[PDB]
Parts: sequence; C-alpha cells; structure tokens
Amino acid sequence: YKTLRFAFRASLKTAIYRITTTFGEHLNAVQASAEHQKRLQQFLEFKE
Amino acid sequence: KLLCEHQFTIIVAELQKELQEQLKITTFKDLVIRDKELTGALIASLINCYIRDNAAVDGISLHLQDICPLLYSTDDAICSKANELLQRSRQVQNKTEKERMLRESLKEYQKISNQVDLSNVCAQYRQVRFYEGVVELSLTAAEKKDPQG
Amino acid sequence: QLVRSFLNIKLPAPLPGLQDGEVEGHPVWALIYYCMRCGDLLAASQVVNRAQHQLGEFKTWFQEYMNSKDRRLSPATENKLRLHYRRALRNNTDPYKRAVYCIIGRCDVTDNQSEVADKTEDYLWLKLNQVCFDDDGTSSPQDR
Amino acid sequence: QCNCMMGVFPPISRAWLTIDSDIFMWNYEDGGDLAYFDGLSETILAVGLVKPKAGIFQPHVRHLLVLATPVDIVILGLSYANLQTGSGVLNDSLSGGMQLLPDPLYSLPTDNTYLLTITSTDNGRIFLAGKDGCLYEVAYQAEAGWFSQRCRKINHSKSSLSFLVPSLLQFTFSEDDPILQIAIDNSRNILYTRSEKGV
Amino acid sequence: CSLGLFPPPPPRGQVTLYEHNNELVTGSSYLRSEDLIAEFAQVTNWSSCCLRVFAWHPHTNKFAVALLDDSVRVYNASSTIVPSLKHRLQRNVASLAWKPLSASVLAVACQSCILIWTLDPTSLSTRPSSGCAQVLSHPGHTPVTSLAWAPSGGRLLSASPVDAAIRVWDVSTETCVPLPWFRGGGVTNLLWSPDGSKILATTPSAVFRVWEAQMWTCERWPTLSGRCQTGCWSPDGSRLLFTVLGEPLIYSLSFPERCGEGKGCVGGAKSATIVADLSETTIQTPDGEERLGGEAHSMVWDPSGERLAVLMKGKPRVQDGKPVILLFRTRNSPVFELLPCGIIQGEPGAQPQLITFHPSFNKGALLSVGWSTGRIAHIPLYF
Amino acid sequence: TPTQPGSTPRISTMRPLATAYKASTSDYQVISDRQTPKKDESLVSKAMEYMFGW
Amino acid sequence: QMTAGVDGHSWALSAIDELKVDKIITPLNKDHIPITDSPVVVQQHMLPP
Repeated sequence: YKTLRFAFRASLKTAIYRITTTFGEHLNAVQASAEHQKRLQQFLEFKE
Repeated sequence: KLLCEHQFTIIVAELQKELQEQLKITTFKDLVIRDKELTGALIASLINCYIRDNAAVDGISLHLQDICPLLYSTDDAICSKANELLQRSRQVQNKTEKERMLRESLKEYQKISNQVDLSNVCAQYRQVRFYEGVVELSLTAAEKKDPQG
Repeated sequence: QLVRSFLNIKLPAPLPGLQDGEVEGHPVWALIYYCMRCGDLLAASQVVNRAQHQLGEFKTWFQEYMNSKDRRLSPATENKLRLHYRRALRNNTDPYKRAVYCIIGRCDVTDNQSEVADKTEDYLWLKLNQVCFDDDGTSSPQDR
Repeated sequence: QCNCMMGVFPPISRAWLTIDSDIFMWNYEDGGDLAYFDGLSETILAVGLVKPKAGIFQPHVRHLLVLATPVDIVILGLSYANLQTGSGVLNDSLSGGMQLLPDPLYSLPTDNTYLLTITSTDNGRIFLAGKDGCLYEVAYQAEAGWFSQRCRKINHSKSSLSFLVPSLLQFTFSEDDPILQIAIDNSRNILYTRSEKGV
Repeated sequence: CSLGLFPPPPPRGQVTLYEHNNELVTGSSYLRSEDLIAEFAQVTNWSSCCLRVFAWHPHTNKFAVALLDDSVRVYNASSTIVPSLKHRLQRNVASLAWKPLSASVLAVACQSCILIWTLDPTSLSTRPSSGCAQVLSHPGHTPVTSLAWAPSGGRLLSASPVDAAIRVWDVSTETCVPLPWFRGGGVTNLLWSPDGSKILATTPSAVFRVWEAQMWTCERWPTLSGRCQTGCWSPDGSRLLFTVLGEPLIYSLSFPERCGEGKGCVGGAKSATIVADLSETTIQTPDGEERLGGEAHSMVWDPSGERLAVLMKGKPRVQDGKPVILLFRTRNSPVFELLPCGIIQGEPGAQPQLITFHPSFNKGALLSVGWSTGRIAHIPLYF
Repeated sequence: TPTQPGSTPRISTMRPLATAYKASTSDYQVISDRQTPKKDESLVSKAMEYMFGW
Repeated sequence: QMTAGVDGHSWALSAIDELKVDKIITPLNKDHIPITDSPVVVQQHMLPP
C-alpha cells in the first residue's frame, strides 16, 4: 500500500499503451480534444 | 437445383408443416402433373429468406424468370418485389424515404393488379397508413378487370 | 464502412462492365470513388491496399498522389497516367475506373463522368479536382 | 533373369510390371508417369492394390501396394501429388503424380508358404492365395493391443483343430493344389477361390 | 527434416546480405559467479566476446547492447546520441530485457543485482544519472543469469542457477515473490509465451519446468539425456521448441487452449515430437565438401512465425568447432513444419556469437547478428 | 519366335516411385504417438518431489 | 459376337471402373425400383461406352 501509487501510475501508462498498440493509426479517427489527440500521439510515437 | 444450391433444408423448414409432410408423399410426377402449392410455397420460402436475411430479391427473381416459364413467373417476382419494398417500409424511419419505398412498392403492384390479393395488400397499406396506395391500387385493380367499360 | 453500406443502396445489383473485381462484396473502383467523393483518401487507400494484386502500379501512383499536399502526382507520373489513360481507359467498360483516373491524372476535361457524377456538385467536384494553376508545357491543352 | 509378371490397376490409372525382385508402374493410357521401387532383395511372387481401412492411416494414404516374396509380405502406402481442396475444376485425370512412402507400413513372413495372388474387399480386408491350397488374410489395426499386433497374417483353409493331426497323415494324402485365383463379392459379402486342379 | 535437406553454404568469402523470394542473396561485404554466467550465457563465447548481450525494444527501432567493459549502451534510429549506462553495482552483465508498453524502461542482469534503468525517451543523454537506476536484489539470487517481462507489462521474472526459486517481481509496488520448487537444480533461463499465460524455466540438470501465469502452477519434464539448453515459443504460444545438450535434435511440444474450466494445470501434451535433426553431415559445394552438425545453442523465431533462426555450435570434428546460423522456413497451422531456407554467413574469419529477430519490422523479418569481430549486422528476410 | 526388339538408345526418363522423405514418420503414418521426452505424470516421482526432489 | 487380332500374348486383360447411377430409393418407390441394373439400351445416355 506504501508503493501502490507508483503501481497506479505504471498501470495507467501500460493501459494507455495497450490501446495504442492494438488500434494504432486508426486512433487518428477518434473524436477527442485536440490536446488529448496530441497526448495520444505521444503514446503512439513511444515518448512516455 | 436452385433450391439445392440455396441450402435446401433451410427453405423447407420455413414452410407450413402440413406442406413439410406433403413434400414427403408427393412424387415427382405428382409435383409436375398435379401440384401447385408445394412449388409456389418453395419459391415463396426462397424469397422470404432473401427478404428476412436482407438480400435484394431482384437477384433471385431474374433467375426464376429464366428457369420457370410455366405461366411466366414474372408476376410472382413482381409481387415479391412489391412485398420486399412494403416490408422494408415497416422498418424505414426516414419519412420521405418510407413515402419513396411505398410509391415504389405501389408501382410494382400497379403492373400485376389483375392477380393481386387487393384485400391483403390494402390492409397491409393500412398497417403502414399508406391510404394513398389504397386509392391508387384499388382503382388500378378495377381499370383492368373491365378495360372495355 | 459508410461507403460499403451506401453501395448496398446505389449498387443493389452487379453492373455488367465493371473491372478488376470486388472487395467484401462490392466493386473495387466504386469503393475507391465514393471514398474519394467523401474526401477520405485513407478509406480509399484501404481499398487500394486490399486490391493491390489487381491494381498494380495504380497503388504506387495513388501513394504518390497521397504524399503531395495538393492532390498531385509529379508531372513525371501525372503524364505516365495521361499516356496510360489515352491508350487503355478512355474507352473502358467501367466508368468508376474512368472517373478515378480523370481526377488523379487531371485528364479528359472533355469527359463529364455522367455515369458516376449524379448532380451539379459532382460536376463541380470533378472539374475542381481537374484544375491546375500551373504552366507546364508538358500539360497538353486538351487536358489543361 | 528368372521371373516376370505384368498387370493393371484400374482405380489408380496405372499398369504394373515386375522383373525378378523389382516393380515398375506407368499410366496405361499414354506411357506416362513411369516410376519404380527398389526396396527389396528377394523375388516378387505376387502383387496387389488395396483400398485402405479408414481411421488407421493418415488421409494422404488413399491406396496401399502389397507385395509378396518366398519369405515376406510387404505393405507400402500410396499417395498423390498436389490435389488441393478447392472447387471450380473439371474431372480431368489422375495426373496428381503418384508416390509411394519409403517406410514399409507393415511386413509379415510367409511361413515359407509361396503366395501367388492378392486382392481385397471394399472394406479393406486383404486376402492372399497360397500354393498350399490355402486362403490367407491380413488382419490389421492402428494401435498394438495387449493381445493383438498392429498387423498379422491369418489362414482360412487350415481348420483350427488341425494341429491335433500328425503331419505324417498330411504328407501321405495331400498333393499341392495351388489357389491361382480369389474373387470377391462386395455386393453380398461372399468370397470365392479357384485352384490349379479347378476346385 | 534434417541438415540433409539444406542448400550448400555460400563459397568461403561471400556474406549473406538478405533473404528475398526465399533465396539467400550474397555479396563480398556489408564455478564462481563469473564462470557460472559463462556456463549459461546466451552469447556462444560470453567470457571473451566484446559483446555480452543485445536486445531490441519490443515495439520500436531502439536497442540496447551490453559490452565486455560492463557498459550497457542504448541506440535509436532517431538519435545520434548514445546513452552510456554504468552503475556502482553493474558487473558481469548476463541479460537485458526492455519493458513492453513503455518507451522508457530497461532491465539489466548483473553479478549481484538487477538494475532497472529509467530512460527519458526524448532526452537520451550520453550518461544518465545513477538515480535513474532502480536496484532489485534478494539473498541467494546472485549471480542473475536471465530476465523476462510479461507481455502485458505488469510483471518481471529473474533466473539464478544457485536458487531453486524463480523470482517474480512487481517493479512498481517493489515486491519479490519466489516460486520455490522442491529440489532439482536452480533456474538457468526463462521464457514467457506471447499470450503471457505460459512460462518455460530451464535448470543445470536434465529437467525443465513449465509454469502457468494465472494460478501459478508447475508441470515437469525430467526425461532428457542432458540439460535443456535453449528453446522458443510460437507466436500463439501453442507450440514450444527445445534442444538438449549432447542431443542433435530440435524437439516440439504442444499446449492446447483452455476450452474447459476449474483446474490450474499447465496442460502440455504427454510427449514431445522430433521435427529437425542436426547430425554430423556432409554437403557438397564448389569449394569441395563442407561438413555440418553439432548442438543448437540458441533458437529465435520471427514475430510472424514464418522464420526460425538456429545458432548451432559444431563439435571438435566439424568446421573446427565453429558456430553456424541455420535458417528454417516455419509453419504453425494446421501442421507444424521446419523447412530449410539456408545458411547465414558473415565476414571472412568471423563467428556468429548471438542472434535475435526484430519485434516490429513491416517487411517479413529482420535478423540481428552479433559477430566475433565485435560487429553487428541486420539481415532482412523479405516476405 | 524371338523376344521384343530394343529401343533406340536414349537417356532414361524413369523416376523413383518412393520419395526420399527426410522425416522419420512410419509411427505417425498410422494415427499414433510413440517415443520422445515426456511429461512426469507418475505417483512415484510425485512422491519423490514430496520426500527428496530429483 | 466379334473378334480382333492382338499383337503378342495377352499378359493382362481388365475392365476400367464403372460409372453407376445411384437409384433414388425413397419411402414411396422402394418396392418399385429393380435391385438389378437396367440393360445398356436403358442407360446409354447417362453411361459412356
């Protein structure tokens, strides 16, 4: 429970990467905010 | 042959059961010489698969017209197209397009009107509030019963 | 998937004359054309990737046309397409296969694609993709 | 040098020839697909094609070839090249080039009984004709059961109590009447034989 | 299959550049805790080779290389800047493992610990700070020989031949979970299947153990003449290839899917099969005889499952005991097949020291080879 | 009467009928499995992994 | 009756496999179909020489 907060930050980055590594460039068709699409591209380009 | 190729056992299971048992006791010479209800009902089941599972009936009607010149099965095929459009009009929520497909359905029945179950078709128009086709088709079903006055 | 669904309404029966075959039950050139007519060169590129084995060099020309900003082949490939179309496609039995070439290679301004363009918007859209602003001597004036 | 036998197998579109120890096969309608087998070291006395029992061999083994010598009864698998499971092709010829397996599927000794003619049923029971007036059968299966081999020979002319008869009474009142022919009725499940002396 | 179906090696001065049409195209160029690592290292001569480990990042054109000075270097197709990794605990590097579902995390096996380096993927400095290196260790788990992440990114494994327990780690809660077995040897190498449901674990003895990542169950394989040396899973994880020290054989073992409820059992077939032989053969060449055969020291499959690369080591009767790369064309359905493709050859006088495939190459496959010259080559296989 | 006349001299077109298939498969050409490295199912070895561990 | 000359000794003689037309035996005509096959003048459309 003392370190579980680093597990939450680690599993949220694996969970977002787990969707960019299945849908790939089809995610460019996904309606979201322009800064959320810009963040999603940083999880396609492997910058995070 | 066409019934064998359209997966047979399906089309035969769509029939009324009384016909499903008659099919087992009618011989080929009875089906050729004497019968009409088994042959008409097998065509009707083949076409009801196309209507239900949403193929276009044009792509079986035109094949039945090469292979069934008895009396010419163009009128069963027109009635089938008129019916396809009428049953799809029951699912279309776009009003102007329902009014399109009803005026298309009407223009198929307006060909064959001497041979149409006008009571059933006009009741099936009441079931979609198409009272316009009830006036038109019922006049076009008198028009050609007495074309001489 | 929108265009493949619209083809169940625009092409509810197969037309005798269409070429190079099908994808998922619908004609290759119709699936390319209506994806282009709705601006989706990525949806059209899915058809061009699926049908690569019939389309051949049309995939490499379509991929050149996808990588300028301005819907252009280079004059070094647009005039390959002009010298192909004026020998193999102006008198073709597939009018979608005409229209897609007349657009991508800015050729036969003297054809209106009237078997494929339903309305005045589609005449505007055909001719507006056929537009140049440019003065290459290589552009024969019957295509310019 | 010593022996020659020549014949036909219609259900594979091939003829066959033996020369001493060796066997050769070709298509009888053209002279084509000429192919041979060298996996022996003893004279061929009989040849037979077999329709295999289902659920024993893998599905490429559409037929078996059976050979017999003075000493052994060899069984080989027959298969066909590149018949892919498509549709839209017409029924033109068994040109899918024919192949034997290099592993003998089974071998079974003669007991020194020279064998002369081989055949099988439409249900894959293999029958063989011996010089000793005897019908024989190959009884085969997939696994080796605790009291049953994968394959064995059986005799159908020597009654089961015959081991109680002293052979000195056989070698004084028996005189070899070779079974030259077997014939099989798969339409009634009956088997027939004919001997040299016309029994 | 056997070596008696391969084409000849290319003449004694040509290099294999790529595969295309299924043809190999050529040209003129393109114990202590130390010796116990040398007994189980993936590099065919780890105790003298300049290159100690190579590893691709599991999704991108980034890679890591461990060297004889115990540097780990990081390279990237979009960076001329190369990070040089050295910690105060970094010694005798035995294995490297990048984390999947991350740009940014690399595990390293050392003589006294695991090091988890965190690397800023946009800010790849020539020598990152010794705080960017999370240390993991446990008493008796030293040296560390091998490391393996789960495909889902949430678990790490480590191996030590001294230790009768695989150590599972969560790197994020910072926990250590030994899987203690009741004797046999300790752990030598570790390999997940791609589903992340199955795990191979090898030992110094004639026994391997396969494990389940759901209920943490174990299934046991003790019917070998030597130690299980190496192996690889198919892309579906339904097949496991393996080889045994002293046995010239590529075995295969199958694992059907859980179409049935209520037991954690690893579920392999009761028997392996034999599929390819590596016996002491001749092949004829324009240069006379060549002679092949030996023991398979490493095996690596492509992501597509259509190419198996095998790093054989010859016996001291065959090519002076040199290592050789064999390439097979592989099939995984309906049957399992090992067809020959050919023999991969490097710089004249080089030996192949390590092999591995690229995990995300959009044109068939790409084989990384590390050579005794200290060179790395990258041989594409086009399909 | 004599035997048949000989051909004009050629080079032979004759092939092997048995293909030299380099996979030892007889024990799988019949539908079976027979012998290889194998799964430790036994009660005696499982008792050994409670008492001693080899 | 007919004869023909053959060059050399007849080392073998065989038929080739019969095409046979399956008899569509149903719950109706099962007592009315011959177990024996019809003579060739009755089947010389569906069956080749």
